Amino acid sequence: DIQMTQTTSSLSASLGDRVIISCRASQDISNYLSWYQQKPDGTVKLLIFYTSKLHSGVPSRFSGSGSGTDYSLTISNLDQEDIATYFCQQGNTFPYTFGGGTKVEMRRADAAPTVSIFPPSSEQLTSGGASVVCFLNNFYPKDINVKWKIDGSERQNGVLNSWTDQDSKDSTYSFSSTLTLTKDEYERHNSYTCEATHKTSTSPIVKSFNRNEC
Amino acid sequence: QVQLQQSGAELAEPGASVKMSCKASGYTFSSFWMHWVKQRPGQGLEWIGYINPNSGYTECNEIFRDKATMTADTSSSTAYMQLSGLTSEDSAVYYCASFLGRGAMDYWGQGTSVTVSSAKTTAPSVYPLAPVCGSSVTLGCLVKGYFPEPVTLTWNSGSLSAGVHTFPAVLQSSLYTLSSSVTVVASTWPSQSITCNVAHPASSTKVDKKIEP
Amino acid sequence: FNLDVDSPAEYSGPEGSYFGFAVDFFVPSASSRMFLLVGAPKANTTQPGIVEGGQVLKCDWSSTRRCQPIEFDATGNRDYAKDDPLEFKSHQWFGASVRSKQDKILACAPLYHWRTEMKQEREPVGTCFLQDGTKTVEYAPCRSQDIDADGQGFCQGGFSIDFTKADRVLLGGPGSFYWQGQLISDQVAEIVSKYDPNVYSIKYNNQLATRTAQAIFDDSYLGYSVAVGDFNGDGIDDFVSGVPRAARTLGMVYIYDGKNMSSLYNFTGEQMAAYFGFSVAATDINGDDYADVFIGAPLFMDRGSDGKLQEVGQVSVSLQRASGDFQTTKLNGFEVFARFGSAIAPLGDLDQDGFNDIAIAAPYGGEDKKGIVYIFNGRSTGLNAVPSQILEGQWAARSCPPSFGYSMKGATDIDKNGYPDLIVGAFGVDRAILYRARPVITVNAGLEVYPSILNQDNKTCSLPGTALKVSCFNVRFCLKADGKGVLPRKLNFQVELLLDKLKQKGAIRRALFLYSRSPSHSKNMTISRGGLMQCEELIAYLRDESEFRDKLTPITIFMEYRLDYRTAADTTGLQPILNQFTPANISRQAHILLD
Amino acid sequence: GCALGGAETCEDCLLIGPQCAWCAQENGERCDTPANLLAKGCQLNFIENPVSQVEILKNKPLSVGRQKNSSDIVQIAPQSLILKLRPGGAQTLQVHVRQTEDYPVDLYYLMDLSASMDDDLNTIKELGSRLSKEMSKLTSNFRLGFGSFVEKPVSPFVKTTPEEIANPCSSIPYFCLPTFGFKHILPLTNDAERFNEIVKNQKISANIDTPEGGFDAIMQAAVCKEKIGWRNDSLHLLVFVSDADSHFGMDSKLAGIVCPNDGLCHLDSKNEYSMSTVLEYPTIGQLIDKLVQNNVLLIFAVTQEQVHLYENYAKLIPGATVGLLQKDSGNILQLIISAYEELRSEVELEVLGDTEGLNLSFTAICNNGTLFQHQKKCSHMKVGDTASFSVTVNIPHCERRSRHIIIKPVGLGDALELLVSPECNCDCQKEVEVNSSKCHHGNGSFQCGVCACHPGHMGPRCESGH
Ligand SMILES: *[C@@H]1O[C@H](CO)[C@@H](O[C@@H]2O[C@H](CO)[C@@H](O[C@@H]3O[C@H](CO[C@H]4O[C@H](CO[C@H]5O[C@H](CO)[C@@H](O)[C@H](O)[C@@H]5O)[C@@H](O)[C@H](O[C@H]5O[C@H](CO)[C@@H](O)[C@H](O)[C@@H]5O)[C@@H]4O)[C@@H](O)[C@H](O)[C@@H]3O)[C@H](O)[C@H]2NC(C)=O)[C@H](O)[C@H]1NC(C)=O
Ligand SMILES: *[C@@H]1O[C@H](CO)[C@@H](O[C@@H]2O[C@H](CO)[C@@H](O[C@@H]3O[C@H](CO[C@H]4O[C@H](CO)[C@@H](O)[C@H](O)[C@@H]4O)[C@@H](O)[C@H](O[C@H]4O[C@H](CO)[C@@H](O)[C@H](O)[C@@H]4O)[C@@H]3O)[C@H](O)[C@H]2NC(C)=O)[C@H](O)[C@H]1NC(C)=O
Ligand SMILES: *[C@@H]1O[C@H](CO)[C@@H](O[C@@H]2O[C@H](CO)[C@@H](O[C@@H]3O[C@H](CO)[C@@H](O)[C@H](O)[C@@H]3O)[C@H](O)[C@H]2NC(C)=O)[C@H](O)[C@H]1NC(C)=O
Ligand SMILES: O=C(O)[C@H](c1ccccc1C1CC1)N1CC[C@@H](OCCCCc2ccc3c(n2)NCCC3)C1
Ligand SMILES: *[C@@H]1O[C@H](CO)[C@@H](O)[C@H](O)[C@H]1NC(C)=O
Ligand SMILES: [Ca+2]
Ligand SMILES: [Ca+2]
Ligand SMILES: [Ca+2]
Ligand SMILES: [Ca+2]
Ligand SMILES: [Ca+2]
Ligand SMILES: [Ca+2]
Ligand SMILES: [Mg+2]
Repeated sequence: DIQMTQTTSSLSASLGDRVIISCRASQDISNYLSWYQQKPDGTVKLLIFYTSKLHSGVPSRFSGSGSGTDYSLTISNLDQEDIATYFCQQGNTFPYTFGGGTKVEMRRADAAPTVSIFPPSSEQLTSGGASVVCFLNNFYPKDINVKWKIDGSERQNGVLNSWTDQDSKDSTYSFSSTLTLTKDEYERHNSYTCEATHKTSTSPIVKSFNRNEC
Repeated sequence: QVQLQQSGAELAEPGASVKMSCKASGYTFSSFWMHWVKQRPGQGLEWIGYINPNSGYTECNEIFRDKATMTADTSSSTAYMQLSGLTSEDSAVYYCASFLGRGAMDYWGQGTSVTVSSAKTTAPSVYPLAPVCGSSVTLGCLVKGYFPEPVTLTWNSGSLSAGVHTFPAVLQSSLYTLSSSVTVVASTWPSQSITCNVAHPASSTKVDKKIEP
Repeated sequence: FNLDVDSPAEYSGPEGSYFGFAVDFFVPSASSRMFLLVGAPKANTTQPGIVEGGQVLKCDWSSTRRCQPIEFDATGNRDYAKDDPLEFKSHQWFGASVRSKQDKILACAPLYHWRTEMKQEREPVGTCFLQDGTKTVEYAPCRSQDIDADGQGFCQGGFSIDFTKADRVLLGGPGSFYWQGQLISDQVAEIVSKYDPNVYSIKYNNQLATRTAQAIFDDSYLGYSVAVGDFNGDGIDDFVSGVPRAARTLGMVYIYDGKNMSSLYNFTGEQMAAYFGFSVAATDINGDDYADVFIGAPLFMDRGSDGKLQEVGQVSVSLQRASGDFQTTKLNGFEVFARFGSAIAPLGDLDQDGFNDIAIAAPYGGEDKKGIVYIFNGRSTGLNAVPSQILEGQWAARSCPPSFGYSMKGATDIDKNGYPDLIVGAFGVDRAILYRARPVITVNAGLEVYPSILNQDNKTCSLPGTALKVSCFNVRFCLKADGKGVLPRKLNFQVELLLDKLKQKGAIRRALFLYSRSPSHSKNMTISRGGLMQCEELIAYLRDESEFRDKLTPITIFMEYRLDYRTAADTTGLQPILNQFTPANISRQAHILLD
Repeated sequence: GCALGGAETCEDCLLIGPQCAWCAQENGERCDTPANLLAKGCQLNFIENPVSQVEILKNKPLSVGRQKNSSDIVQIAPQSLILKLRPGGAQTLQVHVRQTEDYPVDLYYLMDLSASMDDDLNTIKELGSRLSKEMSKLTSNFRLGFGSFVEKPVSPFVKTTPEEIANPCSSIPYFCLPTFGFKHILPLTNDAERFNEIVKNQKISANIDTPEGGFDAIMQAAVCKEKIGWRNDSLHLLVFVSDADSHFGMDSKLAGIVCPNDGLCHLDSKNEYSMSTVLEYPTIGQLIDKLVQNNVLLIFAVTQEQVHLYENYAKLIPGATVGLLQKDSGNILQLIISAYEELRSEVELEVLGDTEGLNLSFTAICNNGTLFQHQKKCSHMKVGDTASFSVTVNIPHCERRSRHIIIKPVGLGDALELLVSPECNCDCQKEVEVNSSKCHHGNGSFQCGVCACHPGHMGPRCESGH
């Protein structure tokens, strides 16, 4: 099978910028390469077929070029609604194969996350089990790491994380981390700390609470 | 005005089978091939194969030879795909796409999610999240241990939308968990009441959780 | 009867090109000049690498009868890859069918082959080109992804075509679905707006198409011929199509709803392999605003006076009725193996009498297979079963039969003289002929003989010179005429009267004219259109009883009136003609009184 | 009765009825039934009204028993007549037919060779010798030939790709020869082993669409007398072997072939039909014309799915019959013998030639005397039995030319030649006596007891000048 590879999985760009997305095939695919846009909500559109042919209904900003093994889509004058993921697809031979995709995100000034920690609710504790939730909201860029410290030690065991899509109004991301314990384990330790390391500050942003204290 | 409408989300136990539809409109369904694409959560696009709706002939990627069978009802302009011998690796969104020609697929359906688990329908536990005993304050809501997706969450019945971050659900011991934060001015809570409205339709669940301390 | 056959307009194309295989009129939407469209499907073109690609020629009228090709497509074959043609345009028969509606011209190549993108094939899906004005687009509705004989690979889309009054196309593809055949209908708006040359199979919204059916319907040839007309009274033209191999070679004609392609009506032939459905036409022939169906079965065999089967051809006439039924009548050919009914052309109202008319061709009749076209006039009861005119081809060929009449098109008043005119193609001699309809003069004639009863004994008149006492009576003949369309104000009539016309060779004629003393009296006359009843009286008498002993048979007074056609010409050179359906002779009779 | 308007001339009197008469001199109604003319006094010598008559020119008796000499065979009696027919009236010819005990037989095996007929080839490897062995019990002069057909080798009926043209079965895969219209492979011969040899060496072909081009081959086999080798004075059995329906007439229009079949022989140097890609398929009317003209008896040996269709075709084709053929031709021998045996137990009359415009009535007299039927055929007769027919002929009007007509049995060469020469004149019309004294000192000619006036004179004796 033909392997398609988009070397860059993600890139950033500001409105009006020219974005060039690259795609490479293991073998010569005789100019039978198409480009698709997928939006955050799963919508898929065809943009370009046969390397450089504009599909009906799609704007002239999109254009495609290439031959042999190397091909590239080009967005001129990036529009807000162009923030999406772009896949290439050879149609020269079966089975049809796609590239891994290239996400396009808006550029933004760096931003520090607002961090909030929450103790387990009284409701949850009645069932046994205790969840400590930490919200890190409205930060840029997207890369971020969270360390759950209990009593000076990282639990790094019963944690679940969830990320948001880039926000439409402002180009920040958000992050939810939840540490779940048994009510027995929860009630054996006292401090519960949520540590976030971000590019904007060399010193990790720390939020915590003591179960006993109030 | 080409449109492909696919059937709703499918839930099936391991080893079972599912069958999804893709109804075409805006073109002559018989004269064009229908393709099928698989996409796993957070992953890329995988090509299953195509069917010639007028002749029933099909070609598949070697992967999905035994797994998928494509059919087509020309009287209702509908293409079907059946997944059989379901595993967790079959859980994904499955797209139908009409064939443009020139090795390209010109119109795509919205996708049909398929989830394969042994879980049974379970109501969520809605837990309030208040800060520990300061110009702005952030409250939260933890929706833990429900099945299946989806759930709908709103703050004050949707009166608060800006400054709300609802997070995509995650799998937690074969059940789903979800959380949501809302941010308001510190001078407006607890002075005014903020409530988390959670609805799980698959269980007729409608919880309203206020946050007090 | 009023078509001018003495000096028609004759058009020729390149030898062997089948110039005249298809003909139509072109009436651009600017009230501009009018032209003839003539298909020459075997003509060589300048398309690189293409042999006998065919062409459609636009022919001027009254400007030295010149034709020039219409440039639908200057290009040769597109490549799928080096030395791997995507399509094959040679011998594609472009111009086998040509239809025009206002600015638009539609012409098809039913033998265009296409390779497909998956495999190296040569599938005769057929293609058409639609020229709306400045813009020209390809239209190959059978060049789909439904490959091979079981699909639309051998559809030969464009084998027959037509336009609806609401600017839909009707396309016949006799090869689809193992030769079940297929009808396809697309809005012209879709055909031009959805056109993308980068896409070989175009998705037209609102396309209407018949569907694949059970294998028992294979090899039926749906779409061999098509016509359009409303048959459920909803104002939307419906689709009529000949299916000549259907019903195990009896032949059938299907009518589908022009709104959803639902099946409305069916006709079925009566005889094995008569090729029932080779041609179809729809036109209101009896003036009730309900379209009537015409179906040609050119190979239909008749039983002769000796009981031997004889292939003469047969056309059926189905008068539509408000009740949804049809009132069918059959019309038989005249010459053996002439294939009466190969072509059926609505003429409009050829003679402008109130009822539309129709031409039916027998392309292999005549002397030395020259070909013959029969004109049938309509009337409130249906079609007049006796043809009022017979057009005869004038050329012979040394390879294939001339086939004069194989294609025809009427219902267009090209010379603006008030009457529709007729194009006749003769592809076997690379010829096409336009016949202009002459105008029709209707004449009202009255003949009065007074006294009706004649008494020999009663003598009140004196003979010429110095003679006396003859029994006399008065004969008064009157003439009035009018016409429609460009016509001369004054008409020169020649009238003749004959007394006692009953008595033939060698028999005494009892009545004689007073002055002439002969039983005949000629008279030139002159009357103007819409004028009054210009009359003239003269006096006749009887012979002496001694000269004839037949006093029993009545004495008929016969009147004839004809026209000299040269004197009534026009700037076009088009002499008018007398209405053939009103008799140009009238007779009264007097009686001898008996005692 | 016969007296009516006009009828003032002998010739004009004859036209109004066959039973009318004329008068002369004794004495304007001289035209009437002869009884009426006798009643009002017209002498017998005057009338001379013509009556239809038959002259026998050749009436050799029907041969009886096996004839060691071909020239002594006589299967239709009489062999030549002249018929002088008065218009309006009819004459009834008595025709007699007896089949000879040993009549030569020609059989042309015309076989569909498309891809579903390969099994059929395998089971007929020894049909030639099997068939000729059986036919030897029935005739001492059996000859058989072989021909094959598939389809016009043009688009859209065949694939036009290089691979498919070279081997239209390369897709299966299977070895097939390029598609071909009609191959005439072996003229009729006595040598049955030779027929076996070519059958064994035949290879199938293929094409796309179900209906095949046999009608092209049928037409060619019927008209190519010399190359096929039909001999005079023998049965001509054309055995059409196929498992499919047939293209006809303007089906070829799909392939751009729009010039009608011409009914002529077109076998090239390879003995292949050369106009296959040039001329339309035949029409039924065209096939009837040439099958009758060449005295060919067509036998549709076709499969169950096609039998009803070909029976309907056979209804229109004189002498044609249908046999139900197995999927492998396993029973083709029995089909042939049955058709031949049926043909040898029948006698059907035919009337060829200048016949348009005549009225013809047929009464068949089978079993010598007992049976009278209003048909032109006698069935269930033993070879040697005689079938007689009353052929009534009427000419509705007068005519100048005579008519050359042939009355013969279907399939057999013995023919009754018939000349029909209508009589519309009266013997008295050739003694004009111009400028006669009778018609007022030469103002008219005295023809048949009446005055025919000169121009410028009117009256019964031309006594008034105009
Ligand atoms: C494919 O398209 C077809 C046409 O659109 C469609 O046929 C239509 O079907 C619907 C529902 O099945 C019918 O609506 C129903 O009508 C009946 C009674 O209808 C009667 O009255 C109407 C009104 O008459 C006015 O319009 C006509 C124009 O047609 C004028 O001439 C007339 O003077 C009036 O102004 C009339 O049209 C109907 O006439 C149809 O039927 C009669 C009887 O069969 C025929 O004699 C006639 O030729 C014509 O075909 C009829 O007299 C009512 O009881 C229902 O409640 C409903 O309103 C449409 O009338 C009908 N239209 C047609 C047949 O033209 C097919 O159903 C569709 N098929 C598919 C698969 O999509
Ligand atoms: C004018 O003449 C034409 C030609 O004969 C007629 O058109 C045919 O009409 C018949 C009757 O409607 C059609 O036959 C029908 O086909 C339907 C489609 O079958 C689908 O499903 C089968 C399942 O295998 C497939 O094989 C097939 O390809 C399709 O995918 C059937 O569903 C119908 O069955 C129904 O009716 C029969 C009647 O006996 C019942 O027994 C069944 O139980 C069921 O209720 C039916 O068989 C046929 O396809 C048409 N052919 C064409 C070429 O159009 C017109 O109807 C006729 N019109 C008028 C006004 O006379
Ligand atoms: C259009 O131009 C083509 C040439 O580009 C003409 O075809 C050529 O001329 C004749 C066809 O009439 C062919 O010659 C003939 O060949 C056959 C078979 O070899 C032979 O039997 C004849 O005796 C004669 O020699 C020639 O091969 C052909 N070449 C092709 C088709 O490539 C064609 O006639 C022109 N048509 C018109 C309408 O002008
Ligand atoms: O005689 C020949 O030479 C070939 C032949 C015979 C035997 C073996 C191989 C061949 C050829 C390929 C090598 N025959 C001629 C016609 C073809 O058979 C026509 C099947 C139609 C049934 C059908 C099937 C499916 C559909 C439909 N009809 N109609 C709606 C669409 C779907 C094969
Ligand atoms: C019989 O054959 C001879 C030559 O073999 C030929 O001249 C003659 O025409 C044939 N018979 C008839 C009736 O034509
Ligand atoms: Ca309608
Ligand atoms: Ca009407
Ligand atoms: Ca008229
Ligand atoms: Ca005119
Ligand atoms: Ca077989
Ligand atoms: Ca065939
Ligand atoms: Mg076959």
